[PDB]
Amino acid sequence: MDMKRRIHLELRNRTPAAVRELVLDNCKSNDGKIEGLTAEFVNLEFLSLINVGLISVSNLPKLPKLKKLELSENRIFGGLDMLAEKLPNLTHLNLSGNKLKDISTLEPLKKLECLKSLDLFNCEVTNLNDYRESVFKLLPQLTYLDGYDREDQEAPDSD
Amino acid sequence: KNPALRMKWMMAMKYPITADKRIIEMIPERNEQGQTLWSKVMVSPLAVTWWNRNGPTTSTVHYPKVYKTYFEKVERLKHGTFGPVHFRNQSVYIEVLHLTQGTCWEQMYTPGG
Amino acid sequence: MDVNPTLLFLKVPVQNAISTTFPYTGDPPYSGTGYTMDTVNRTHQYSEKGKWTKNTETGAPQLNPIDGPLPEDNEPSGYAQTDCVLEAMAFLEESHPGIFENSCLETMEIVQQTRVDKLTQGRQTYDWTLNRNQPAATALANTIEIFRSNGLTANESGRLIDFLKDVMESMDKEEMEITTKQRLNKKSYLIRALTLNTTPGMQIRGFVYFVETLARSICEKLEQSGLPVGGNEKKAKLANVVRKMMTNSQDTELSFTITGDNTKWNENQNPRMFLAMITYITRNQPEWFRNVLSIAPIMFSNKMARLGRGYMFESKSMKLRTQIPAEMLANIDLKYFNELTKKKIEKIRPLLIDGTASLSPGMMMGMFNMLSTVLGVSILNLGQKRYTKTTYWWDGLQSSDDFALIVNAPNHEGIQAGVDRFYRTCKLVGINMSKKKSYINRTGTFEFTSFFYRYGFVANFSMELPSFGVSGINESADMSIGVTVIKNNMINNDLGPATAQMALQLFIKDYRYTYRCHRGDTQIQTRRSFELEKLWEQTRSKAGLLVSDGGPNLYNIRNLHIPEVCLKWELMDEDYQGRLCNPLNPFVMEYDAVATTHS
Amino acid sequence: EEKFEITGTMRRLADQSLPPNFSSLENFRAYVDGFEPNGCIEGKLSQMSKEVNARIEPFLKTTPRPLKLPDGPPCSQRSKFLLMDALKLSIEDPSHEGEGIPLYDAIKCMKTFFGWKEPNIVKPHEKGINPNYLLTWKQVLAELQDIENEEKIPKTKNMKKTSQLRWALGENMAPEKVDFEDCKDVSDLKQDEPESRSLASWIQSEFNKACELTDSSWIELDEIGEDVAPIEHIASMRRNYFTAEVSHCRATEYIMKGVYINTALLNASCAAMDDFQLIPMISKCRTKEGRRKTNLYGFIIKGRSHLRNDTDVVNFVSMEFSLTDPRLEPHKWEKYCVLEIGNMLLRTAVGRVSRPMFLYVRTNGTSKIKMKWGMEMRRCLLQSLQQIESMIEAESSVKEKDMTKEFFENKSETWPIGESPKGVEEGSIGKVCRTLLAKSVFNSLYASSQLEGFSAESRKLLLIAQALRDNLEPGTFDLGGLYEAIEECLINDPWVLLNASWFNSFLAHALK
Repeated sequence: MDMKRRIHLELRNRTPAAVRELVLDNCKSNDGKIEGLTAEFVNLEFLSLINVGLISVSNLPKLPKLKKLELSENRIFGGLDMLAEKLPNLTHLNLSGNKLKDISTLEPLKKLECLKSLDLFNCEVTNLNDYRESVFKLLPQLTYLDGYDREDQEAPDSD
Repeated sequence: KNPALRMKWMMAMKYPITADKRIIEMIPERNEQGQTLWSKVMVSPLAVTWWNRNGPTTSTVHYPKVYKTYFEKVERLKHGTFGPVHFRNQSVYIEVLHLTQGTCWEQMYTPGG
Repeated sequence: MDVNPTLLFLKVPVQNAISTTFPYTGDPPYSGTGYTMDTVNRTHQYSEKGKWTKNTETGAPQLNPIDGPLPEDNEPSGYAQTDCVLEAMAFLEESHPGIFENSCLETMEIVQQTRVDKLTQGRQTYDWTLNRNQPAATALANTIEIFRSNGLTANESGRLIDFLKDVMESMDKEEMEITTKQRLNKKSYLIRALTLNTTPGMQIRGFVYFVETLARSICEKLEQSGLPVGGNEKKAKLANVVRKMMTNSQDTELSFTITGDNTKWNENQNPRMFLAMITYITRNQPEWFRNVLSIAPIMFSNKMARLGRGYMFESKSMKLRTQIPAEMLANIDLKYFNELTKKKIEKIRPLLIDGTASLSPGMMMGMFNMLSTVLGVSILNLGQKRYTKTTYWWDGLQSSDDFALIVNAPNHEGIQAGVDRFYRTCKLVGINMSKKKSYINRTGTFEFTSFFYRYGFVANFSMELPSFGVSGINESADMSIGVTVIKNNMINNDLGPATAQMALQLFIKDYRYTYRCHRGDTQIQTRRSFELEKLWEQTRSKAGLLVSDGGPNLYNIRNLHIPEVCLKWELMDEDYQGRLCNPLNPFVMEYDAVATTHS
Repeated sequence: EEKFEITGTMRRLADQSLPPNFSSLENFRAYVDGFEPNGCIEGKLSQMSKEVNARIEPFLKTTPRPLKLPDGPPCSQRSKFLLMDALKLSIEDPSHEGEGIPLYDAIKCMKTFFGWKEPNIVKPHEKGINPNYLLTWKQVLAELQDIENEEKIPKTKNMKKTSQLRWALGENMAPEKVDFEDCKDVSDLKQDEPESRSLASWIQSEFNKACELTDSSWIELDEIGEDVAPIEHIASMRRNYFTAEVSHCRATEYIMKGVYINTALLNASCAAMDDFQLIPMISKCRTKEGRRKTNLYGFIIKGRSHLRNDTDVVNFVSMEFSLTDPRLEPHKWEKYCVLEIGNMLLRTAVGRVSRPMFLYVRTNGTSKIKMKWGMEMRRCLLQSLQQIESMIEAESSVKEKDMTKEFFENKSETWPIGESPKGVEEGSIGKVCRTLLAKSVFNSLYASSQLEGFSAESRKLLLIAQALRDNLEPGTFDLGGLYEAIEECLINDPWVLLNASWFNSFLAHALK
């Protein structure tokens, strides 16, 4: 299901501002890039793109308040800095199953001051010694990496 | 053959220890919990603890004299005064060599007595 | 990060953290007839010049390299020169007056006082009766029994020399009878007595012991040799030699060092050459003493190699597997093998007779370790600036096939010339320096038999860690054997005290699990978990309790030599001391027998 | 005094050994008895060709080329059990320790996971019929249910010798031993160069996770008498620091898991020989708050095992739980067959996600030497300690003061262990203590003749580099031969190839 058609299908004719959560799991990305998602979704507080086949996030529009993002199971390899500027108020980001390979690719997220929970399961970056320590010391604002905190204590379920 | 593995396997089973026939009268067949201390003779190791726990006692001090050198070593170690270590560049002393001398350090030790 | 422990050397030198380059702590779990063929083929390839004979006894071709053509390239060569070997030994005696006379004097006192039982103090030895390897005691017993079956009984005198006389007589018998009833010809008995298996027979081992005893005295008298010594004492040699060379005042000479490995050391040492030096050492000596020693080289020069078991075949088409012995390899179609083994078979077929390859020219490993060290030390002696007649001179250490050389010359060209005159002299006596395992560096850093020397600090890593665990005798032995092994390696192998303490823990954690002596404080439940508990309750000085009875472990570095019982005596309960030993027990470097001495 | 005479059959032998110019032992003995040096060595040296020389090739920062690693398909896992992909079903319930029968602990562990789904094959073995790997897991589940149903735990289960378990256990018998005469005339009796394989990323990641701290205490070493000597105090300081920095390392988890598995295999094989016995894969660890625990990595089904000689091999089937999907690094899982066991809900950044739970099934073989070597893995802790102590003692001999405190009680010290895309990373003591332990444990697990032939030959190429870095003007008679000797060991071993790749990095950074 193409994004342009499926966004309309999910909307159920509801206006872009009237939707609080949009789920776009298991789609067919248009040339590996987002298409059909625009800034009209001002109130969108939950966006999901699981198993979308996305390879670039440089087409993402500007959304003011999107506390939850779900990009896991895509083919993103880099260019995360856009998330810092297009989503200044992003809090929970999931990036499991992507092709991130270097800690440097995670440097842009340092700009995001609202980030508190990051997950990188099945990412090759998690194969380095002191992976948790490196990620935390790179993003000091984080408190829940891969679902666990700095003291390896599972996060409460209220998040 | 691997004697260590054989000892493990043999201590796993019951009544591994061989014993004389005197044990018939010396050690009972059971204990408080009713565990076989021996069997017609083969002896379980649990009997060795019984003899040491509650068995024929004695008041002999002849061991300090049959083994004179070993108790002498114990006395010299117990009354020996140690000294500061010295890390440096590369008959009692023969035995305490494992203390006095090392690869790159010397332990100034006097056995006394 | 991507951890990379080899980068540790970027900060610490390589002689400080060299332990990281030794993989294993014990014998690894891995390891035929294909290797023996290659060994004999290489041995005969390194010496294929000038003479082939045919032994009149065994009818086996023999290759005599000694006094052969001089080498003209850098490949290994076994063409030792008899003149050069004798000259080197003569100079060795000249520089150490009375070295050979004294060694012979101290060996005639050991050939007349060596019980035949000394032949049982060894490892697996080939058995000439059963035609397969048996332990030393069993092989010696079988040989003595078969000798007694014939008219050979001098070994009953209880002297090894008399057993040697018996074997010499046995070599003459026209037919030798063995029952377990088959009788072997004269030739067959010689082939079975001059055979080395995959290890020499019981006949040879008698003389080789005497030859090694003579070589041991010479090695001990030689300062340069470092074979007989071991552990800390060897560490006093390396530095010592570096102290002889570097030390000087107002000196323009420069000194270089060579870490050395000898390539194909065993395959180029020739028993005919060892006879040439056992004949020089035993000069002006009683003719009976010279005869006993020469017999070992005489047999070794005519030795024969057994080609293990053989190759195993299998065919998937009809799914069948077979195993052809090595005896039939003489007459077997080459269609079944592959190209490489086919070439090996083609090259080895002429030599073999009776299913064994006649390996005359070379020497198998481990038989003349000490004597082979006298030759290398002789060559190292030839550099003294008195036998060199030139500005350069050298000195060093050697043990079997590993040597360390130091050359002091005014110039770099002087060093390069000093190295050449040692390499060539080594080539003259059949010693071949390995050019693919040696390197040169200024004095102050080198290696010798895994002892690494760096600016006066010698790290000893020749010997692996032992097995710290229950020996398996009984309760009062294991606790006196493991904590004795720890101490012994602390004094001998120089293992640091931190490892000794953690070795004493990985052992007591094994002595406490096999014997179920889990202590009274812990809640470990087992068959023996009941009695121990109450033995804990009715005692005041709980330190007195032996570890065998669930007591505390009181051993540390300081008291690893004291036996457990004598250690804990002063704090044992008299009510417990009495029960502990009580000579009328139903049960009874370990000693101090107590109730915990079962069988 | 005595009369030891050489007579016929020994005089005749003695007359054929001596050099090729004499015809009797007496003649040669007389010749040697009348020998005086006459400058023979000098004449022979003058006659010898000048091509026989040892030319010292200078060793400079430019000479050392990087080692040439092999080429071919990427290597694959060789360990008996999963190292970093292992998944643990834990109990966190003691039974006074030790006494607990392993199978009851396995039952309790399996009871703590709800989510089992019908097993499905994800990664076929590609060299054995993939069915009869699924059926083995189905059968093990069936017998686990049977044990649970019965009131009394048998305390030692014995799998039914069904068809699938027979094929999996390697009961596809090898050709029967026959007589060579019987098969004299047949198609062929060929008695095999090992395949060459290149590096893969996984072996470098597996060593990264073997250097990391866990949250459980895996090694509980016993007591030592009180310390009264200053040397005893220093030794206790070193040992306690190392143990504290190492007890939680994952290398210690590998040590304990291997020890337990090998002990169980050896006991079962020596006890129940005729039938197939189900041996749980269990390891006991104490958590961060002192509470015991019992972890079940998987199951081992032992095969028929009559072992007289050490080298006699027992074939078993190992089935380990895991969460690592096989489709990420398929070339690593070339010997395993992968089943999809269940679905486990784990905490993500956004809510909780259901992730598949896999089982890796492999038909492996092990002899008694590979069991005794494997029950001694606990001696890897006794080797890393000596490595650390040797470094401390060397750097303390360079000085004349105990450097134990300057090593451990100093937050400023940092050794170059690692390499990121920024420069050689440096970690404090404690990542060196756990890094040498990981190296020792991986040497034990991946022991091979290639490793033993690479460590010895690559140590010479290391001391030459050290001599160059100490300005001692190293020189090598034949450096091309040494490189060849090193490279003949790099064939297919995943561990040895990594150690070679580490060597290349050290040479580049050390000499530059």
